[PDB]
Amino acid sequence: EVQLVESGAEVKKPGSSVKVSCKASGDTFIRYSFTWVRQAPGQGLEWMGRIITILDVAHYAPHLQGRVTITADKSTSTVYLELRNLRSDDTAVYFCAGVYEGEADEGEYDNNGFLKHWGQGTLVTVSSASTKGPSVFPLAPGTAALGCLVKDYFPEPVTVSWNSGALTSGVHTFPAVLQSSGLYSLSSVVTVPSSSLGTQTYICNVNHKPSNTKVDKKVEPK
Amino acid sequence: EVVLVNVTENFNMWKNDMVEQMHEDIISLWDQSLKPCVKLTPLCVGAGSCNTSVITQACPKVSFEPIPIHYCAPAGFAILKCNNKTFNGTGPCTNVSTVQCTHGIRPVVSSQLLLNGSLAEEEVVIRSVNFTDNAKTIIVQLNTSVEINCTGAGHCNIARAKWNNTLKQIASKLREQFGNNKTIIFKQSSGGDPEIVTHWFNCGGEFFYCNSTQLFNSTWFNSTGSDTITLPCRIKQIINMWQKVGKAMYAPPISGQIRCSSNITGLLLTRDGGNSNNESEIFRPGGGDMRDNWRSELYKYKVVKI
Amino acid sequence: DIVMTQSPATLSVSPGERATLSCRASESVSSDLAWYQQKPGQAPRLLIYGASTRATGVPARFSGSGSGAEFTLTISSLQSEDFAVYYCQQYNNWPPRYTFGQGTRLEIKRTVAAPSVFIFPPSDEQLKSGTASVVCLLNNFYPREAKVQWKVDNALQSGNSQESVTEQDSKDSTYSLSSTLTLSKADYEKHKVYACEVTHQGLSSPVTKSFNRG
Amino acid sequence: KKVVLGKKGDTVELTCTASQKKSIQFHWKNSNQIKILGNQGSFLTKGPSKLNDRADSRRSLWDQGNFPLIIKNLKIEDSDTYICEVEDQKEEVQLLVFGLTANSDTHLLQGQSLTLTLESPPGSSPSVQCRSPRGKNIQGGKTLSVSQLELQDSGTWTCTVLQNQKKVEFKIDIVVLAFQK
Ligand SMILES: OC[C@H]1O[C@@](CO)(O[C@H]2O[C@H](CO)[C@@H](O)[C@H](O)[C@H]2O)[C@@H](O)[C@@H]1O
Ligand SMILES: *[C@@H]1O[C@H](CO)[C@@H](O)[C@H](O)[C@H]1NC(C)=O
Ligand SMILES: *[C@@H]1O[C@H](CO)[C@@H](O)[C@H](O)[C@H]1NC(C)=O
Ligand SMILES: *[C@@H]1O[C@H](CO)[C@@H](O)[C@H](O)[C@H]1NC(C)=O
Ligand SMILES: *[C@@H]1O[C@H](CO)[C@@H](O)[C@H](O)[C@H]1NC(C)=O
Ligand SMILES: *[C@@H]1O[C@H](CO)[C@@H](O)[C@H](O)[C@H]1NC(C)=O
Ligand SMILES: *[C@@H]1O[C@H](CO)[C@@H](O)[C@H](O)[C@H]1NC(C)=O
Ligand SMILES: *[C@@H]1O[C@H](CO)[C@@H](O)[C@H](O)[C@H]1NC(C)=O
Ligand SMILES: *[C@@H]1O[C@H](CO)[C@@H](O)[C@H](O)[C@H]1NC(C)=O
Ligand SMILES: *[C@@H]1O[C@H](CO)[C@@H](O)[C@H](O)[C@H]1NC(C)=O
Ligand SMILES: *[C@@H]1O[C@H](CO)[C@@H](O)[C@H](O)[C@H]1NC(C)=O
Ligand SMILES: *[C@@H]1O[C@H](CO)[C@@H](O)[C@H](O)[C@H]1NC(C)=O
Ligand SMILES: *[C@@H]1O[C@H](CO)[C@@H](O)[C@H](O)[C@H]1NC(C)=O
Ligand SMILES: *[C@@H]1O[C@H](CO)[C@@H](O)[C@H](O)[C@H]1NC(C)=O
Repeated sequence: EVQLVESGAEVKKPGSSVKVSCKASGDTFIRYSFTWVRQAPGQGLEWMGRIITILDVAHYAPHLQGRVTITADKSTSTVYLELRNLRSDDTAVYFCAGVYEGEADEGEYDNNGFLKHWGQGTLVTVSSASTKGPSVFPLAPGTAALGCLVKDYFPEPVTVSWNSGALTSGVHTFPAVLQSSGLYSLSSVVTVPSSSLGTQTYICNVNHKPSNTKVDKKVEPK
Repeated sequence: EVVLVNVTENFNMWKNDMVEQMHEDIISLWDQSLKPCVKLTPLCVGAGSCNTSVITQACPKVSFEPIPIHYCAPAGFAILKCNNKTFNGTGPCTNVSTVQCTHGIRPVVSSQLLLNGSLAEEEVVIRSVNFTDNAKTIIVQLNTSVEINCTGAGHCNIARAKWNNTLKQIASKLREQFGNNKTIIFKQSSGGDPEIVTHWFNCGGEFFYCNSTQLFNSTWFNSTGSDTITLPCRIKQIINMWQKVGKAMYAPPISGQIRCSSNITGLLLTRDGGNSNNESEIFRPGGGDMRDNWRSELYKYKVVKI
Repeated sequence: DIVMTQSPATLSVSPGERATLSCRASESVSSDLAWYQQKPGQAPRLLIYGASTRATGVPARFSGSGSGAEFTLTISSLQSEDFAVYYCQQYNNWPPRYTFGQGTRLEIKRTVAAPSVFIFPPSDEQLKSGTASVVCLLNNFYPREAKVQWKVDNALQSGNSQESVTEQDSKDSTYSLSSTLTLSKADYEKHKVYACEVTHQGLSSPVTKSFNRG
Repeated sequence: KKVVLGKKGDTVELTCTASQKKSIQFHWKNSNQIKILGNQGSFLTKGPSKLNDRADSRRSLWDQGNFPLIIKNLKIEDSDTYICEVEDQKEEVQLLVFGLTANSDTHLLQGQSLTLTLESPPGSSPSVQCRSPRGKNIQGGKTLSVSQLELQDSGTWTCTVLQNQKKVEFKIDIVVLAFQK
């Protein structure tokens, strides 16, 4: 059994290149083949290519040929994906995956095309936008609804809690939408008893790590 | 075909252009016949960086059954044949014939054991370009074939009594060559590539790697087992190329019933040698250069200008 | 280019009942077919390969069948943890040009629940920055299908709103939706009444929530 | 009379070049005619020598007429004369393997002694010169000793072994401890 740990999130301008990595631990590296698969937000899985590690030979998807290179470093048990000439539509989560092929060092090779072991995924955002933290505005309120609008940030992700983690029941933090400005926006809402307004205070905590930004917004009744 | 009365002709099986010709022909055969999914060949001609040539292609699972080849005279030449039943392959042949073509030769690619070939008509024969040189291969020609039955289920069988009788005959010929006071010892391959360390061959399109330790583990003319010998084998997908330096990858088997039986008609051996005034000789299975396979059949033929 | 097609796009199944998922190939892929499970935010998980072989750790209730160009994933009795997106993958060709279906989303089938609708006017802080976002919230409804229309002074709006929907709730199996109308401060102050109109199977008649600016 | 020096534990590459850029039959033997390694067509063979599991070639060079003998994890007893026989010609190379060790892997005190011992093959008579970080030079044959270490001798020592005109270099790290008065 191999564990696949990928490198961190990347943010790139269109036209740039990116190199993401995947450390394989726990078994014999050269008895595995490795594959890269990506997933655009809201979309399905797309096969990018696969490297036969023992042979050091990689094969790629046609629509990708030319600008993708998959390599493996046997000495550090690391697999690499390089994507060149990046386009905004290359924005996706990139997964490294792998499968046992048999005793490859003894010439046994099944050439398996399915994928048993998967990395945690690496977000690659390709956009003309520059990094910036969100503006957080109040959504003022038997049961009442209230919340925070988290607006105009880049890139993903942003994380939201209520009352520093003390409040989770009734909370809905919506997936972000991409605005025509190239910046993201989302809302987090929560429903509480209406008798709890004016006595119980509600603060939404917003964290945007890419911009090192943290904001707390007290949302008051009116 | 036509015996040449009162003609003496020199042969040299080790310098025979029919061997080279057959070699290039078998390489070509394998190109159109047994295609791998991937092949790698090195290219380090430059002053620095290497540049492995990689080819990926369709690799259909096909059967592979060697068919006899007949070599006839190439334009401008004639084929001469030595008729002496016990000819060592190098020297004057007093009984020589002209022939239209060679006999039918199955181009079996294998290491260690020569399969489906021609038997010696009289006694077992051993041939080397230099017996005194420990690095030169000894080609053994049996006078009785020994059956080897192999299966994709992971083993080959040989009758122990037949193999024992075979070794005794070979050892007798070896001590006649290296000294009648010598103990003759057979040991396993001392190492190298898998295709060379094991008895390597192809059966039903698949490449077999049979551990031959049990065939080569005996001592002869020293002092005063089980019915069948069972060799454990492996079918492999990643193969070192015999045609040139490189690697080829093939797809896994599709048949659950891969069976073949061959006749062992000869062997490729090497002698250990070295500075050891201990009266005993050690021989190990060898092979790998397929020109030696072709020589085992072509030793009696020669092409000449007419 | 082998195209993999899955049907249906969404499958709604009552807890503990059977689910059958379909995968078709545009040509024969023999038995070189794998099935994956993916939950939101996570990597895919291999369930079946070789068309019918369960991967290690996969419960017996998952079963793959078929060969050639038509395949089936069957889950004999849906557990809470089986609701997810399912993808099929072909790996028959050489040179490899492996492809995935576009997935089948398996969701929990429950009774109809009408949304509670809430409308939020823009904050004074945002109006100061020069823009106005009006938020319409549909909370805890089923099924996922809902229609939201923005009307400003009874003028049906288009091109100036964006929608977002939560994942199905792990406790009550409902969905929530937000619709956000965005206009400049200037355009915002040019109109009086701001309304969102909600159409849903759980409602007898379109529900409208509104406020007058100022 | 081509000589090559090697270090204990290192890898050495003994070269063999044919007249044409083509892969042909080659074989390496030692002085006692024991087969080390060679080829059979495009396959590698290894002989019954004591180098077996530490000997290799580089087949990516064969098509280029280069047939090297690579020996890894060198041992002193690997010292021998090696012969590459290729196209009826024999190219001979003498390998000498050396080892240098400090008499303690422990941290030494100021004023204490350091003794370096050279491991050499039978028959060889090498000269050794070593230099400490401060410039302290010692010379000798088999063993070299410094009577009293200075604090300034702490660090990498560089020792050069001279044999048959050729030289080989050893770096040895020596710790000499400081102390508060
Ligand atoms: O390489 C594109 C190729 O992949 C497929 C399915 O394997 O579609 C994938 O890529 C699309 C574009 O990125 C995604 O929208 C889709 O969700 C993903 O599966 C094929 O449709 C296409 O030929
Ligand atoms: C052939 O052999 C015979 C038999 O002795 C001999 O008389 C003759 O000289 C030889 N020469 C030819 C060409 O017949
Ligand atoms: C390596 O060989 C290929 C084969 O033609 C060639 O295209 C390439 O330029 C060579 N060198 C480099 C730059 O990798
Ligand atoms: C020469 O070989 C032939 C086989 O063609 C054989 O019949 C004959 O005995 C040999 N020559 C003589 C006269 O012995
Ligand atoms: C091969 O046999 C011939 C007799 O025809 C003999 O002259 C030669 O010496 C033999 N080969 C050897 C061992 O040199
Ligand atoms: C083979 O030929 C040699 C001479 O070349 C001859 O003396 C000998 O009798 C022949 N061998 C046999 C066994 O026929
Ligand atoms: C095979 O040759 C051996 C000598 O090597 C001999 O003793 C035996 O009689 C021969 N067997 C046959 C069947 O000719
Ligand atoms: C045969 O091999 C021996 C041992 O290596 C060698 O000394 C001799 O030169 C070789 N004979 C010929 C003719 O090459
Ligand atoms: C191999 O098979 C043949 C029949 O095909 C049989 O006659 C022979 O006894 C077998 N030999 C073995 C198992 O050694
Ligand atoms: C073959 O089998 C023998 C006996 O078990 C074993 O000692 C030897 O290492 C094997 N050789 C191989 C793996 O080629
Ligand atoms: C070789 O055979 C002998 C008996 O002839 C046996 O005792 C020994 O175990 C065998 N050794 C190997 C290498 O298998
Ligand atoms: C032949 O092999 C048998 C095993 O089948 C063995 O016991 C016997 O010693 C051998 N016979 C000899 C030494 O000629
Ligand atoms: C091998 O030779 C024996 C005896 O001549 C024969 O009966 C058998 O059919 C041959 N086997 C094969 C597979 O050619
Ligand atoms: C030898 O011939 C037999 C019978 O035709 C065949 O089954 C077998 O494949 C051949 N052996 C090899 C290695 O070609």
